[PDB]
Amino acid sequence: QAITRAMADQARTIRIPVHMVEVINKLGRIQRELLQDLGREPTPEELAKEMDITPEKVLEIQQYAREPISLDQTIGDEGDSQLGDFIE
DNA sequence: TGCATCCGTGAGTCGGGTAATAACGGCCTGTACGCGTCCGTTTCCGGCACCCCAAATGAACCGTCCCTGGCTCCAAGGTGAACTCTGGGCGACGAGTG
Repeated sequence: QAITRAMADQARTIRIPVHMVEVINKLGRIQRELLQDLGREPTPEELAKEMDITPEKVLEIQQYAREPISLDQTIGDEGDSQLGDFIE
């Protein structure tokens, strides 16, 4: 319990409440299970049916689950400049 | 007292973005939102106290901008001649014509 709560609290750069972290992980787990079962990636409608929640909420959770990227990571093929040099 | 062992220095210029795992009830509340009722506001129909206001309704009105009277006082129209081309008619004479 302590490890999972701390993971949900401090895992991501943008804090996500545990109530949303739990559903994010559940959606991902059963999505991978459905992909394994079917042989093809489950569709958003199928994922919504499995969640017993609306596809709009499924898509909102999916876009919420995204994580930020480093502004200082090398963007070129070699090491020449960072992503922070390409943002206005 | 060297000696290897890091240890840290430095080494040129104008295609983009890629991912895990067991986690799951159950209860509290905090702020935003929704429901029902109630009341000051303001917004619009109507009336005289009258405030009158006015183009529209009666004059003159008289100077001026229209008529009539007639009187002229002059230049256009009508009247001659003769005359100087303008022209018609006429006579003379010949050399190609018969």
